[PDB]
Amino acid sequence: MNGTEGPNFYVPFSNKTGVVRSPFEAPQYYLAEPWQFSMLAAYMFLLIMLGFPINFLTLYVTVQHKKLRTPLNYILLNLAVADLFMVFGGFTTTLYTSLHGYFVFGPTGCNLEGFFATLGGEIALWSLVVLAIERYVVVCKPRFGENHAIMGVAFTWVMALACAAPPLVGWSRYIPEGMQCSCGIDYYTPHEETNNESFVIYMFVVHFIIPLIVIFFCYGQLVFTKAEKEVTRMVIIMVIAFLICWLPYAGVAFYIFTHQGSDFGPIFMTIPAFFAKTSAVYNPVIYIMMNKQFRNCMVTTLC
Amino acid sequence: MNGTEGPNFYVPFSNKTGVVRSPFEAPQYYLAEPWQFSMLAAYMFLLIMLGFPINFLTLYVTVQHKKLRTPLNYILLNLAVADLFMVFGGFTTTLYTSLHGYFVFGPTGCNLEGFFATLGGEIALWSLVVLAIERYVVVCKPRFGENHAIMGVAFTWVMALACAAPPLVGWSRYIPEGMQCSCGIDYYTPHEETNNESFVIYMFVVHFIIPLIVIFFCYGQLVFTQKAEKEVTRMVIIMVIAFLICWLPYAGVAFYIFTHQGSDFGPIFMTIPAFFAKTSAVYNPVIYIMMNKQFRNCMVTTLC
Ligand SMILES: *[C@@H]1O[C@H](CO)[C@@H](O[C@@H]2O[C@H](CO)[C@@H](O)[C@H](O)[C@H]2NC(C)=O)[C@H](O)[C@H]1NC(C)=O
Ligand SMILES: *[C@@H]1O[C@H](CO)[C@@H](O[C@@H]2O[C@H](CO)[C@@H](O)[C@H](O)[C@H]2NC(C)=O)[C@H](O)[C@H]1NC(C)=O
Ligand SMILES: CCCCCCCC/C=C/CCCCCCCC(=O)OC[C@H](O)CO
Ligand SMILES: CCCCCCCC/C=C/CCCCCCCC(=O)OC[C@H](O)CO
Ligand SMILES: CCCCCCCC/C=C/CCCCCCCC(=O)OC[C@H](O)CO
Ligand SMILES: *C/C=C(C)/C=C/C=C(C)/C=C/C1=C(C)CCCC1(C)C
Ligand SMILES: *C/C=C(C)/C=C/C=C(C)/C=C/C1=C(C)CCCC1(C)C
Ligand SMILES: *C(=O)CCCCCCCCCCCCCCC
Ligand SMILES: *[C@@H]1O[C@H](CO)[C@@H](O)[C@H](O)[C@H]1NC(C)=O
Ligand SMILES: *[C@@H]1O[C@H](CO)[C@@H](O)[C@H](O)[C@H]1NC(C)=O
Ligand SMILES: CCCCCCCCCCCC(=O)O
Repeated sequence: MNGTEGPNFYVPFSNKTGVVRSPFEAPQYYLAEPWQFSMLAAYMFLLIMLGFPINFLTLYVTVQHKKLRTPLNYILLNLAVADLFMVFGGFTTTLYTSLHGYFVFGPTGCNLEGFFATLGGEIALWSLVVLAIERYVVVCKPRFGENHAIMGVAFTWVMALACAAPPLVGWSRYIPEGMQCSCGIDYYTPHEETNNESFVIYMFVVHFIIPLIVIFFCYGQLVFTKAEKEVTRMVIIMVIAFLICWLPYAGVAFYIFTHQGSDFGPIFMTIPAFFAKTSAVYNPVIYIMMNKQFRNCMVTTLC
Repeated sequence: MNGTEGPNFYVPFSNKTGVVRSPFEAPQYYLAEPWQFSMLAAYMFLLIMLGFPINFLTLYVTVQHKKLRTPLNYILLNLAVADLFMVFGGFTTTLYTSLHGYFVFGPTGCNLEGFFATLGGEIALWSLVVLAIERYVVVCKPRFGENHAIMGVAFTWVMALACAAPPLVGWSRYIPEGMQCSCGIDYYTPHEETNNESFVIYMFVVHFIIPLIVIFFCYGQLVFTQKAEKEVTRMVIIMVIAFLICWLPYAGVAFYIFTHQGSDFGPIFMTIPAFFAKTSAVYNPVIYIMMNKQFRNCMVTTLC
C-alpha cells in the first residue's frame, strides 16, 4: 500500500517519513502547499455565490408562473431545489474545510459534504432518466402529463436516497478524497465492517450503468425510428453536460476501486472531485440558453 | 514604534520576538492564520469573476447602441474601462498575492496593485465631479453636450494620473498594508527621500477635499433652487452615496495612521477597509442597471 489508512480515512501519501496526520485533526499542508488549498476555497466560494442565486431564481420564476408546468419545467424545478441542498447542505462545509485545509467539523462534516453532493448528482441522473422516458413517449408515441412528471420527481428522490443514504448508516461510508477537502464513497479500503465492496458494485450498476442504459435506449429509439424539438434538443445537452461533469470522477473512482493501495497522489482525485461540483450550477444555465419560454419568463420576473 | 519598519515596508506587527519578515520575501503567516489569507483570495476571485463580465458588458452595450450618447452614458463607459484596468491590471496581482500570503512579484506587484486601484478610484471620484457639474448646468440652467462629456472623460484621466502616477516615480510610494496583501500610499513612514508627507497632504486636498467641495456645492445649488432628467439626477445621488460608503472608511483609517504613525494597530485595522474599497471596480454598473431604464433595456436587447 502506497498510502496511509486510518480508522476512517485513506490519505494518498506515504507515511514513511512520519509526517502524515489525520484529515479530521490537522491541516494537510504536508501533501499540498497552502496556496493550493486556497484555490479550492476560492473555487468553492464562486460556486456558492453563483449557485445560490441562479437556482433560487429558477425556483422562484417557475413557482410564480403557472404556464411553466410541463414535465421539463417540473424536472428543472426539482434540480433547482436539489442544487440548493448541495450548495447549503454540502458546499458550505466544502468551503470551510478548504479554508482550514482539513475537516474541522470532523466526520460529521465529511458526511455532510459527501451525502448532499452524492444526493444532488443522483437526483440529476435519475431526472435525466425521467426526461428520456418522457421524450421517448412524446416523440415515438408507442400521454406523459403533469401527474407523470410529479411522480417522476418523487421517483428521483427515492432513487437518490437509495444511493446516498446507506453510507450514512453503515453500508459503505463517506471518506475524504484527494487533498482531503471533499468526501465521497470509499473506493480505497475493503473495510468489511461496512461491506464496502458490495456497495461500490451496487452504486455503479444500479445508480450509474442502469440509468445510462435506459437513457441510451430511449435515445436509440429517437434516432433509429417545433416546440417539442426545443425540449428534445435541451435534454440532449443535459445528458452531454452530465457526462462531462461526472465521467472523469466516475472513471477515476472505478480505477481506484480496482487498484486499491496503488501509487497515486492527492491531485489524482482532487481535480475530478471538485470539477464534479459544478453539477449544482450548470443545469439552470442550459435552461436559460435553450428554453425560450423560461428565458422570457425569467426576464419578465427579473425586470 | 509598535510595528516594524523595513526599507520599503511597514509591517503593523512588533518584531520584539523576531518573527517579522519582509512582505516581499516570505509568507506573512506570523501575523494571521492561513485561512484568513484564503478568505482574501476567495474574495478577490469573486470580484474578478464578477468585475470583468459586468464591466465588459457595460462597455459592449454602450458601443453597440448609438442611442447611448448622453453625458451619463459616456461617464459610465469611462468607468467600465477604468474598472477593467482595475480588474486585470491590479486585481490579478491581489489574487496571486493573497494566494501565497505575500507579494511574490516583489515591489513591482505592489506598484501594480496600488497604482491601478488608486487610478480607478480617482477616475471614479473625478467622474462624479464631472457629473455634478453636468447636473448643475442641466437642472439649474445657469448646454452640456457630447463635447463637454468627452472633455470630462479626458479630464478625469488627467487628474487621476496626477494622483496615481507620482508614487511610481519618486513622490511618495506604494507600500503593503494590513496583512500585507494589497498596497496603498505610504502613510506609515516619513521616508523623506520620497517626500512622503507632502504627497499625502496633496492627495487629500487636491484629490479628496476639493472634489467633494465641488460635488456638494453643485448638489446644494440643486436643492435650494423633466422625468428623464429626474432619473439621471437620482442615480447621480446614489453614485455619490455609494462612493462615500466605499471610500470614506479607507480614507479615514489612512488619515488616522498618517497622524498617528507608529501607533498601536494590527494587521486587521487596514485590511478590512482596504479590501472593502476594492468593490469600487464592480458597483457602478450595478447602480446603472438598477437606475437607468434606457440602459437596462438596451442591455436586455443585447443579451437576448
Ligand atoms: C505517521 O507516522 C508517525 C510516526 O510513526 C505517527 O506518529 C506516531 O504515532 C504514535 C501513536 O500515536 C506515537 O506514539 C508516536 O509518538 C508518534 N510519533 C510522532 C513523531 O509523532 C503518525 O501517527 C502516523 N500517521 C498516521 C496517519 O498513521
Ligand atoms: C526581526 O528580528 C529578527 C531577529 O533579530 C531578524 O532576523 C535577523 O536578521 C538579521 C539581519 O537580517 C540576520 O543577520 C539574523 O540572522 C536574523 N536572525 C534570525 C534568528 O533570523 C529580522 O531580520 C527582523 N525582521 C525585520 C523585518 O527587520
Ligand atoms: C411500491 C409502490 C408503488 C406505487 C403503488 C401505487 C398503488 C398501486 C397502483 C395501482 C395503479 C392504479 C392506477 C393506474 C393508472 C394507469 C394509467 C394512468 O396513469 O393513466 C394516466 C392518464 O393517462 C392521465 O395522465
Ligand atoms: C425526504 C425525501 C422526500 C421524497 C418525496 C418527495 C415527493 C415530492 C412530491 C411532491 C408533490 C407535491 C404536490 C404537487 C401538486 C401540484 C399540482 C399541480 O400543479 O397540478 C395540479 C393538476 O391538477 C394535476 O393534474
Ligand atoms: C461524451 C463526453 C465525454 C466527456 C468526458 C471524457 C472523460 C475522459 C476521461 C475519463 C477519465 C478516465 C480515468 C482513467 C484513470 C486511469 C488513470 C491511470 O491509469 O493512472 C495511473 C496512475 O498511477 C495514477 O496516478
Ligand atoms: C465533491 C463531492 C463529490 C466528489 C461527490 C461524490 C458523489 C458520488 C460518489 C456520486 C456518484 C455518481 C453520480 C451521482 C453520477 C455518476 C455515477 C456515480 C455513481 C459515480
Ligand atoms: C487594495 C487597494 C487599495 C487600498 C487602493 C488604494 C487607493 C487609494 C489610496 C485611493 C485614494 C483615494 C481615493 C481614490 C478616493 C478617496 C480619497 C483617497 C485619497 C483616499
Ligand atoms: C432586468 O430588468 C434586466 C436584468 C439583466 C441581468 C443581467 C446581469 C448579468 C451580469 C453578469 C453576471 C456574470 C456572473 C457569472 C460569472 C462567471
Ligand atoms: C504501490 O506502488 C507500486 C509502484 O507503482 C506498485 O508496484 C504497487 O503494486 C503499489 N501497491 C499496491 C498495493 O498496489
Ligand atoms: C506604541 O503603543 C503604545 C501603547 O498605546 C503607545 O503608548 C506608544 O506611544 C506607541 N508608539 C508610537 C510610536 O505611537
Ligand atoms: C475546460 C474543461 C477542463 C476539463 C477538466 C477535466 C477534469 C478531469 C481531469 C482528470 C484528471 C485526473 O485524473 O486527475
